Amino acid sequence: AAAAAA
Amino acid sequence: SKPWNRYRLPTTLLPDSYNVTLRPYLTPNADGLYIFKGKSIVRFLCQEPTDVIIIHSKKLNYTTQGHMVVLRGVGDSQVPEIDRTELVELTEYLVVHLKGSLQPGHMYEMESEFQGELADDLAGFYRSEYMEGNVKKVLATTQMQSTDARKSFPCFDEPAMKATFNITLIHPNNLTALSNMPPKGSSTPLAEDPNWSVTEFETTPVMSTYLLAYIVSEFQSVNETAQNGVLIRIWARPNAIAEGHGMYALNVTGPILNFFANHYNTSYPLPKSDQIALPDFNAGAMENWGLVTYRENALLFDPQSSSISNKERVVTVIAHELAHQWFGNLVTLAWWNDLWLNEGFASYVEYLGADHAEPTWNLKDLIVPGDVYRVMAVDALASSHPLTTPAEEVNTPAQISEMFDSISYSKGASVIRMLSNFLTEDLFKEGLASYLHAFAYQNTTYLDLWEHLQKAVDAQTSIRLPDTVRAIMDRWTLQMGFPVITVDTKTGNISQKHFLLDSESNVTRSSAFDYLWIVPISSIKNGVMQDHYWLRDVSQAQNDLFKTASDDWVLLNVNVTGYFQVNYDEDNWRMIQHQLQTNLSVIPVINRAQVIYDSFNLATAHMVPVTLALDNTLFLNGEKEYMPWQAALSSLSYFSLMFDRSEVYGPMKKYLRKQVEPLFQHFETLTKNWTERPENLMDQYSEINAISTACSNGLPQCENLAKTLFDQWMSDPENNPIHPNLRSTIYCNAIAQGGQDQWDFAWGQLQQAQLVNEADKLRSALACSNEVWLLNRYLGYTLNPDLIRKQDATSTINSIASNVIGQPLAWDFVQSNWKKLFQDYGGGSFSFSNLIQGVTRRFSSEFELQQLEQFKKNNMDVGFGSGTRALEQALEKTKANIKWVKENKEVVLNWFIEHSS
Ligand SMILES: *[C@@H]1O[C@H](CO)[C@@H](O[C@@H]2O[C@H](CO)[C@@H](O)[C@H](O)[C@H]2NC(C)=O)[C@H](O)[C@H]1NC(C)=O
Ligand SMILES: *[C@@H]1O[C@H](CO)[C@@H](O[C@@H]2O[C@H](CO)[C@@H](O)[C@H](O)[C@H]2NC(C)=O)[C@H](O)[C@H]1NC(C)=O
Ligand SMILES: *[C@@H]1O[C@H](CO)[C@@H](O[C@@H]2O[C@H](CO)[C@@H](O)[C@H](O)[C@H]2NC(C)=O)[C@H](O)[C@H]1NC(C)=O
Ligand SMILES: *[C@@H]1O[C@H](CO)[C@@H](O[C@@H]2O[C@H](CO)[C@@H](O)[C@H](O)[C@H]2NC(C)=O)[C@H](O)[C@H]1NC(C)=O
Ligand SMILES: *[C@@H]1O[C@H](CO)[C@@H](O[C@@H]2O[C@H](CO)[C@@H](O)[C@H](O)[C@H]2NC(C)=O)[C@H](O)[C@H]1NC(C)=O
Ligand SMILES: *[C@@H]1O[C@H](CO)[C@@H](O)[C@H](O)[C@H]1NC(C)=O
Ligand SMILES: *[C@@H]1O[C@H](CO)[C@@H](O)[C@H](O)[C@H]1NC(C)=O
Ligand SMILES: *[C@@H]1O[C@H](CO)[C@@H](O)[C@H](O)[C@H]1NC(C)=O
Ligand SMILES: *[C@@H]1O[C@H](CO)[C@@H](O)[C@H](O)[C@H]1NC(C)=O
Ligand SMILES: *[C@@H]1O[C@H](CO)[C@@H](O)[C@H](O)[C@H]1NC(C)=O
Ligand SMILES: [Zn+2]
Repeated sequence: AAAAAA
Repeated sequence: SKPWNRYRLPTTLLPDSYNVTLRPYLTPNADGLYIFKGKSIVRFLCQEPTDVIIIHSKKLNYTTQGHMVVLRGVGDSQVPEIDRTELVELTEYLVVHLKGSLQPGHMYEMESEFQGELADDLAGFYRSEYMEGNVKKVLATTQMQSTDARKSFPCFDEPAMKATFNITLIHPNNLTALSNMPPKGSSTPLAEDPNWSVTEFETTPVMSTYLLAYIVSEFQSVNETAQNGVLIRIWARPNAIAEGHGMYALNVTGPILNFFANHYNTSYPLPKSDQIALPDFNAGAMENWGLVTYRENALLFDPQSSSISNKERVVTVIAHELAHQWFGNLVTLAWWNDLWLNEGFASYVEYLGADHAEPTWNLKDLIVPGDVYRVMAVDALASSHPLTTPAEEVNTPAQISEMFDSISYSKGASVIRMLSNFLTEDLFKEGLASYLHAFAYQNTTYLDLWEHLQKAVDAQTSIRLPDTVRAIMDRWTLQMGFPVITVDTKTGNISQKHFLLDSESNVTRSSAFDYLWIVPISSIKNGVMQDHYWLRDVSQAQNDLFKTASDDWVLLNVNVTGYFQVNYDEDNWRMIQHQLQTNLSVIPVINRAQVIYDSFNLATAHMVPVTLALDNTLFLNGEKEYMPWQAALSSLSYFSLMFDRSEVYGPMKKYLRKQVEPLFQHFETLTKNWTERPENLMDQYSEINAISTACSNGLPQCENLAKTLFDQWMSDPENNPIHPNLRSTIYCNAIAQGGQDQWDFAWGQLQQAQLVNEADKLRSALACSNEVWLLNRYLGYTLNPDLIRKQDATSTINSIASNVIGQPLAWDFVQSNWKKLFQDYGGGSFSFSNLIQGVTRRFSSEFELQQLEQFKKNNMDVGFGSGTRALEQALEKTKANIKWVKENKEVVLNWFIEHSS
């Protein structure tokens, strides 16, 4: 799902 | 060449509007085949005379009376006779050959009746199976992105060919039907069989095919009506709704939509917003206009079992998808080669929208570790690619799919954020508003946004740029990669060069700019902001902003708003280090992270010694904040991977134990002996990493905490006393310390777990045992569908491999069981590439390289399938590791020895 994790 | 053998549609015919009626059959036929039926009418206008209609169609069978379509004139227009209709599979067309020409300015209606498989393929109109009690449920839903609208009904399936859509669903009467728009009114019985109902929806705005959606299910909703009458609903499985799991999504949606309406200077363009949680939706989320789909773990939240990072995922994913309801859906990029602008834009503003819903969390900072440094790892390779691709090179469905990658999303976000920052947000929002208003319900290229931003720049006198917005952005979009900016603080000389992690790499992609950028450079000197600077398209320049006295220090790229990394002469590094050791709060927290991120990358590229990067971790004993610790841990995991079986490990452990102890002690007091969590997100994250770092490096106080809590849980199984934030560490360490009592208890908890996220933590923690026998017994379970799901087998084997003790066991198991390849590469994928990568990740010696070669020597039948290239990659990675350890071992050992006391 589109967010972007770190 | 015939037009039906070209991948792009003719421009001779443009659609006006569509009626589409779809009817899913959720009971299979005799042979277990699930189908849907449909009927459609498209109204289109002729622009240029043509004797052929070409429209997209994929995996559809036509049952239309006569030819595959019926063709009529609108109003009093005459229509030519059809010669024949044919399907051209390669280019996914239905082709209607006519006996004469259509006439410019005339409108026509084309009617068809068709059917396709309601397959479980996540494509087009498809089915999704899930369990409710002993009962198996099946729902019908859609995924059109990118080129699958055509798999549900015949349409001019390109994003610029927008039209209005009148959707009708025919469905079992006890199920609910949803689409982009609200229902026109109550459903009515289907006359030919009243067990079915007919639900008609209001006409969509002018819109793209890839953004349509329609869903038939038993789902229920939680709702709210915003002040402006916009109805907001979160849809999920009945039992998920009854559990309260849709409440967080509902709480944040209202504020997020309000934020964007203001940010964009544009009203939300629809009468309602539905968001739906689908079990196992592998695409993650899809921004269908007014009906956004999500996988359940992304939309739903269980406060009792979910961690805070879980909450962060929900709010940011929502903000991302809602961002598109304007940028992407209202104003649509004309072609897939500009995907990076749509996804990059949403990938940036998701942090802004989410920050509005959770303003105490400092969420905007997360773009730096989450997108900037993440994508820099792949953009600092010779095999990267520019954000931009010529439109005429993007033609096939496969070429379109390759647009959706890390560069498009994460570099897109980084570059756009950089742009907003150098413009200032106020100015960027002005141009952004102008663009949306000028192009509403139409299509654009990236050049249109730049033009509107330039209009904003030209209408003011404050912000002055060294060139046009387009000329600056061309440097960041037409060539791949990014620069390292190197400063000599004794002279103030500053240089730029294309940064590659591999200092021996040959770049063969040529740049029209010779890999020179136009670079915005903020800086801080002794903790005071300096005037902003632009590096022009030159290799070298000089400015007194970057010249220091030997007691001063300077630091570039404040908050890493610029898409570049920074290096300094050694004396300035030492001054930065001194500052961080004596008063760190003078350097912004993001830059305290930058110093660590950048220096480890520079050491990889041989631009600083590895000991300078390690020196940059020394301040961490006084650091309480999340990001700089995260920087260290991300940069050192490779060190741990290479050295955790060597003499380097004891000293490294001792070093990390010494750095983290004060932080562990800090949180021990702050949390009132672990009884209450820190308030804000960043501090919760810092606590999580602190516990994790402590326990994994053998801090006695952490090990004792893990044992006490897990002992307490085993003596009262129904009341888990471990806060969701701390579960993964506490579970893992307690299992590591313990034996089969702990292991069997956790296995039992895994088998009764209801929630996927809890099950994941247990599966992962079970791999932490230090008993060889338990790990082998666990590996034995991984190939049993009764005990470990298919989709989880490789993850589990991988977790076992990441245990130093499990490494040989998993590697043996994989080699020996490899022939589970003639069983798992035919009915369902089973990610082999990730398994190879995972179990070979450690390999760093010639002997291990030999084993991997010796093993590969089994191409003789079997092969590798999905992971053929993954194996080649493992051989090349092992060689790179071999060489890195040889260059680095001696130096790294002595550093850790010297600094562990
Ligand atoms: C979908 O429904 C809309 C709205 O009811 C139809 O729009 C009408 O179209 C005719 C042209 O045939 C116009 O004269 C009317 O003014 C329209 N009504 C409105 C409210 O706009 C539209 O034609 C339908 N689409 C199709 C393919 O039939
Ligand atoms: C597309 O669907 C609409 C809605 O069903 C059709 O318009 C209706 O036509 C029926 C007659 O069949 C009339 O009762 C109404 O006048 C229409 N309803 C509305 C809301 O306009 C429309 O004719 C269909 N389009 C085509 C090209 O057949
Ligand atoms: C909707 O009606 C359908 C058809 O009666 C129901 O489906 C049946 O449900 C029971 C579960 O109690 C099963 O034993 C049958 O196998 C189901 N039939 C089919 C064809 O799937 C369904 O339970 C009803 N759902 C709702 C929400 O009312
Ligand atoms: C794609 O978008 C362009 C605008 O960027 C559309 O061209 C415009 O059409 C509108 C009608 O809505 C006219 O008012 C404008 O004068 C046109 N402006 C131009 C050409 O710059 C174009 O219609 C769209 N393409 C398709 C197939 O719809
Ligand atoms: C660098 O980032 C920090 C945040 O990490 C910025 O500090 C924020 O500033 C805004 C506006 O003053 C406040 O709303 C926040 O409360 C601040 N957060 C913190 C943690 O102090 C800072 O302004 C940025 N630096 C520059 C030069 O723009
Ligand atoms: C489409 O037709 C082909 C050939 O007649 C058949 O094999 C297939 O099952 C049909 N599919 C559907 C969904 O009707
Ligand atoms: C949703 O908001 C209510 C009211 O502020 C609050 O009580 C509740 O905790 C929120 N739910 C979640 C899961 O955050
Ligand atoms: C757009 O911005 C202008 C200028 O501040 C404001 O007057 C207007 O209300 C805004 N319109 C919307 C829809 O936000
Ligand atoms: C700095 O640049 C000046 C001007 O081009 C040049 O004379 C000098 O050699 C440079 N010095 C260093 C240390 O880079
Ligand atoms: C550290 O720097 C901050 C900002 O200048 C200041 O408030 C504080 O006095 C300093 N503290 C110490 C111990 O030097
Ligand atoms: Zn997106």
